[PDB]
Amino acid sequence: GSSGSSGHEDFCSVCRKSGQLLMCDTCSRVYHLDCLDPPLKTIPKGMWICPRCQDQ
Ligand SMILES: [Zn+2]
Ligand SMILES: [Zn+2]
Repeated sequence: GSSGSSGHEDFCSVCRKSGQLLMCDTCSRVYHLDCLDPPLKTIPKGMWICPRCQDQ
């Protein structure tokens, strides 16, 4: 067989769809650009961090 495992996900953690997803520079989670909190639009310049990390 095979491990069949990966470090980071490959699906939105809000709507769960296919396509390009953002990556966090800390944890191992992915979030769309419109499915954020707060929501995003363009490429968030500078070290970006998901709202799940900044929060407890
Ligand atoms: Zn989404
Ligand atoms: Zn994170």
